[PDB]
Amino acid sequence: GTILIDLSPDDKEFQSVEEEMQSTVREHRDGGHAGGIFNRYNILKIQKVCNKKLWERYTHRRKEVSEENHNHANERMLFHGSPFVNAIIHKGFDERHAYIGGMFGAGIYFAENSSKSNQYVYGIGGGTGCPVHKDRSCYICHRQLLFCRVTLGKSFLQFSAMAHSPPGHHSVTGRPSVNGLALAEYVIYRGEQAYPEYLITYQIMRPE
Ligand SMILES: CC(C)c1ccc([C@@H]2NC(=O)c3cccnc3N2)cc1
Ligand SMILES: [Zn+2]
Repeated sequence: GTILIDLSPDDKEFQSVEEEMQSTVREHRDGGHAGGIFNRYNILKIQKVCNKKLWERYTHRRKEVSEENHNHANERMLFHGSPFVNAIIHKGFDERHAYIGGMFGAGIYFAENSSKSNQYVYGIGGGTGCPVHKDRSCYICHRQLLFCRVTLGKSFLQFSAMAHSPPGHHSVTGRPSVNGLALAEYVIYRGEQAYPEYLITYQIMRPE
């Protein structure tokens, strides 16, 4: 049921999404081990992901959450990188897309920082890198990220140095307490609380 619609680079929708992508690159404590060494991306394509059934599933859940949290779904747009991006855009998020050993338990992880999601495009810790060159810092192979609509509801705040939501909460907010320049990461425990709205195809760029 999924169809992908190409946005034109001249479209302001493309531009606002590219700007979120580029502006949220940061340095990582691994020096680029997992995701590569870059300060910016070459964006190749931005597609809108259209799936009626996955959208209605998302909105039905969003309304329930909102009703449990003073009419506030606490909806964000957040990045997600995963080797399962093609399954996600066709079938939706589910338990198979959870990070079982994640620091906030077994849920689905999202990032404010695009470069943080980029670390997971080829697997946990970057896996073995790009399929073609086995290079976690490949400047040639095309990567994909999702920019997702995510319902957080009442989010448990965990300051930081498929399972269930903590009782009374709809998600977890991992807030970096040590690196004051890292943005938050978020965990949801039901796939119905995220819709994979934009599929972004890109390359990381070698610093000049
Ligand atoms: C299911 C496995 C392979 C998996 C997929 C995706 C991630 C995940 N992707 C993110 O974009 C992300 C963002 C912030 C923190 N952790 C993340 N991991 C973790 C584990
Ligand atoms: Zn490659």
